[PDB]
Amino acid sequence: GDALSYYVDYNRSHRVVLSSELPQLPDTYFDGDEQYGRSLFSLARKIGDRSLVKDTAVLKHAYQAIDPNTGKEYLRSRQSVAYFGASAGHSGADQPLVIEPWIQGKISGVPPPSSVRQFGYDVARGAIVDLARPFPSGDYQFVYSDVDQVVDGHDDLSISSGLVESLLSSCMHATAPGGSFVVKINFPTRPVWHYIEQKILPNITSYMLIKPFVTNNVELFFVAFGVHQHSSLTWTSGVYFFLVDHFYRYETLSTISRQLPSFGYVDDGSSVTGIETISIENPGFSNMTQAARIGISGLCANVGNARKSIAIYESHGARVLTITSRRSPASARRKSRLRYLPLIDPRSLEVQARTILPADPVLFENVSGASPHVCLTMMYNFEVSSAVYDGDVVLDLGTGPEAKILELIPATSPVTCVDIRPTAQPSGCWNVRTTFLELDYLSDGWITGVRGDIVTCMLSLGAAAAGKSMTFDAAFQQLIKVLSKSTANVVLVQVNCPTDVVRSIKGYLEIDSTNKRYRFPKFGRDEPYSDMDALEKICRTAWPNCSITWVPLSYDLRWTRLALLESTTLSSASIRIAELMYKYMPIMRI
Amino acid sequence: ANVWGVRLADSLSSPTIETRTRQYTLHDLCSDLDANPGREPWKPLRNQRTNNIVAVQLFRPLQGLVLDTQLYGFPGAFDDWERFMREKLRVLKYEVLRIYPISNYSNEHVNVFVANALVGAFLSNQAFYDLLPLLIINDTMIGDLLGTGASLSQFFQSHGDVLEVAAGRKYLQMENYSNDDDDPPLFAKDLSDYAKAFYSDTYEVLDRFFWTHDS
Amino acid sequence: APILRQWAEIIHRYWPNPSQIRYGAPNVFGSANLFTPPEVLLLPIDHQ
Repeated sequence: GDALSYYVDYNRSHRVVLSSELPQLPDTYFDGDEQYGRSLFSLARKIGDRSLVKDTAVLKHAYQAIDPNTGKEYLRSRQSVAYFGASAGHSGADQPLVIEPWIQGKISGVPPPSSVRQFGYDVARGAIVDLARPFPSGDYQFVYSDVDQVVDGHDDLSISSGLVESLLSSCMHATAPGGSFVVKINFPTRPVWHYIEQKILPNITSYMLIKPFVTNNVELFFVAFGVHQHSSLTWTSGVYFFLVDHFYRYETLSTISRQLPSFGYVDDGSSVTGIETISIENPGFSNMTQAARIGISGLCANVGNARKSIAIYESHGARVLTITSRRSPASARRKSRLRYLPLIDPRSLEVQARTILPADPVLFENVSGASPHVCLTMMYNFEVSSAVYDGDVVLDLGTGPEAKILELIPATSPVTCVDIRPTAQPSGCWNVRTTFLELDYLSDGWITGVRGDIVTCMLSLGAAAAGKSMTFDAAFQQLIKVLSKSTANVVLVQVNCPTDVVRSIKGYLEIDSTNKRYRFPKFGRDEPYSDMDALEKICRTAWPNCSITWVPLSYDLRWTRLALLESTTLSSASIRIAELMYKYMPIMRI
Repeated sequence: ANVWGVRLADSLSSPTIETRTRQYTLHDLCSDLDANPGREPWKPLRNQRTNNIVAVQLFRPLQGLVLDTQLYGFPGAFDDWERFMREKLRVLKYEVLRIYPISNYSNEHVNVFVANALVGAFLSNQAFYDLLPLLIINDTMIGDLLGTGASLSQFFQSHGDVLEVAAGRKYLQMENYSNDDDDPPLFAKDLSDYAKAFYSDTYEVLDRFFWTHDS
Repeated sequence: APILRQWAEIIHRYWPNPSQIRYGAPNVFGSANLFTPPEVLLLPIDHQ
């Protein structure tokens, strides 16, 4: 799918930031193993040419530029144009892809160009040259740097930073007075920002930086406005925070890439997360096969509740049934948490009387991805695991029959699963005692009998209100009565709290101002919501020392990394919708 | 379920209904000799994958055919085989009508064994005019056959009621058959000669006949 | 190997078929048969 690009521009309101304030790029970026990992992500990342789409987006934003003193847009259409190092490529395009649509007027938001200047050895249309050294060229109002970049070394990157200073000087000489130019920040260095600050901040009236990110890297794009026009342009606190955000995000993406499996490698089963499939031929289930039973039990232990597809095909004179699934690290944790090796009943298998054709293995089971509801459940699960801590008794509200949280929870600390609907899992194999209560998740009086250390109410609070037909405030008061039964020092409850002003997301959920509730058409359900102030006051009354913290799921892709651990592709729009719902449905940490 | 290398379902279907037996009549003989185009008995058999006829499905009669197929010399073309067979049937039909007037016995009983042997003779173009009186079933096909002593021992041999020979082929292999996996197996039904078995009226007397008979 | 293949096919489809004959008088001469059923005499070919 599409990549995420981060664009920032000079803001006078923003407090000025110093070159010193900006963080240095990590040395690991030039590590060879790190480069191989980034290459692996590039292989695992499926998208259209990053460069062409990036040029179109940057051009549209450039066309959005307005000069404030003028009261008119900074960009004037048909101004002299410069494209640095246009590249034909070995592809045989013969020019930058972005250029063709712009020439054909196929790019929305692009005013017709009076002229287009082409440069670059690879591009046949562009002047065939290398921008490594100074050369004679025309003066153009607009400059776009697309030159292929070759650097002697990362240590030479300091020399490379000086060459980039030379590149900027060349851009200035090429540009007309009052002109503008664009240079991609292929390498970001603190010295580089310092140099631009020392000699170039005055030269250009305005500036903007956009990082189009399709894959994890620190490359940036620098935009220069009012070139040849004196300016006081300087770094700003907001811009610096954006840079810090970029570095943190890159670090997280790199760490995920470091855990990435080999692309289309031969699977020997070594991977903790890897396909699990075995073939059974002419199996006899009339009595206890045992050997077949043992193999099935082992496969189940490997799957750890993973979905497994079975095909029975006849070859070499005999029908053969193959079960196919994928092992996982979390499933492996569940397997390690089994105290003993369990056995299974094959009556359903004996019941099976059908033939399935053979299939060829592929690492990815399917390309569907995760539903926004599924994604939010993952965000909540990741948050709970982060909330998982040493030596803690646990209580879970609205627990499902699957109870995946138990697999997530380490064996040493005890946990409690509670819901109206009975669970479907078996607890005999667990290495440590696990507690599941067959009582309504909203049922009462069991708490008075139960001793309390820590309690969780995830993805069940709205359902509880719907079941008891209570208002969110009323449900919360009944919950406070349960809390009176409850003794947990630390309590987290998923809550429908509209911390943000109510805003509906089209296609997913409908929120009612008249009745404080969230109705989700995507899941086709309606659950009420309540005012935060009243709940906070009630909580302080319940415990004078009680401290409740709003939980920030957003700003973190680690729950998305958990999906990657599940080999699940992630989509930004659904994640954003889930984040908006979380702003109106935060988890209360108390 | 599994016995030996074979696994079978414990649930089974056992039917309680069987079709009632029907006796053969002279009109039935005439209709079969007529071999109506609307329901010609012969059925072409096609290799399943090809769907191309490689064999012939065989019904009743022609169950008296035991000679080498090389002697028979069947036409390769299925349609040509049908045309030649139809001409032979028409001529044989005039001959049968001449031998016995239809008015005298429209549905009279005839010896099925005799009918099959006559089919074999006509196919090998041998004279069954001598056996034509024998063709009509008088009372017992077994009794009538026990009375008859004419013809070669090879053409047909009955020790009293007991008679051991091969019945007509269930399937006829055609020229196209290649013994392909897609080709259906005829289980030796196509074989002109597969085995000789002794037919007799009573099992106990048959066993007494077989007291020292090779087993 | 056309000739050899044809020869093999002929042998399979044309090898001669043997038969047997009943012989001997049990009431007076009894049975001289040793490894075969009484009165049975093997014949290299089927008899018509």
